[PDB]
Amino acid sequence: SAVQQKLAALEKSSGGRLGVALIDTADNTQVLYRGDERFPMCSTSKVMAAAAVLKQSETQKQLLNQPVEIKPADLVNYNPIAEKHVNGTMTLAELSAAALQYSDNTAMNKLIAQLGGPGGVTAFARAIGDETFRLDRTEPTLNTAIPGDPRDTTTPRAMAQTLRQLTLGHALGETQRAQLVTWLKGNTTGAASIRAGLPTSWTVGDKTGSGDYGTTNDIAVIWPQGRAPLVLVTYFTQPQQNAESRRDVLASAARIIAEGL
Repeated sequence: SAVQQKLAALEKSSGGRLGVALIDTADNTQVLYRGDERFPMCSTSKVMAAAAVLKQSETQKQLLNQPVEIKPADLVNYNPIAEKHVNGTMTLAELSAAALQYSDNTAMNKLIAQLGGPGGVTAFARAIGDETFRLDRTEPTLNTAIPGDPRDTTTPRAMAQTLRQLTLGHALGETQRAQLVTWLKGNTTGAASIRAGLPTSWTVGDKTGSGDYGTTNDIAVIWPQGRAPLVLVTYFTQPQQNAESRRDVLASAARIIAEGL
């Protein structure tokens, strides 16, 4: 299609490797570009950790209010919110919000610990039918994004389907789904990514990710005004370990997708 030709041209112009998956929930149609290739998730993996904790809270009704200590040894490389609470506590809800809306890496590690390690996050993916997602490491080493390395990867197709189930479907309970949607809509790190390629009137909930090899990712649910929602995953990675981030590629991919709907 025109769209796949324009995404391939965008990719060629960028020098990197682009993966896109769009689900249009109007007709359940999908648009895929490198949809079954693995890409490093980087911080887009935080959505799965937060959702796994939300799933636990369906049985442990008070779990999100559980206070969790933030100690100096817990701090890693990027902790904008946790740093504000060192030698204090944050609740699991606050940690989930921080991981999602500020991409706080300490917060992610606390979520992973709550789930019993990376294997607990992966298990949740398997439990909701995602056989592709794999979380192998904690922060910050899950962002190494080494070409070919299957650790901490997923495919665009799988992540789009999982994000749909978590936000628009019923993989989570009603209150949990609504909480996740509220958290995603409040993301603070996404302005230059998918959102920048979309009409300003559309409501977007997203999670960005970035890592080495100039890896620049964003996963979003999109609510156009008067029109069924869309799920859009855009993953991008580059051949040079020290490449700079290319959020513009994600914006451009979103724009190409939006031309057509």
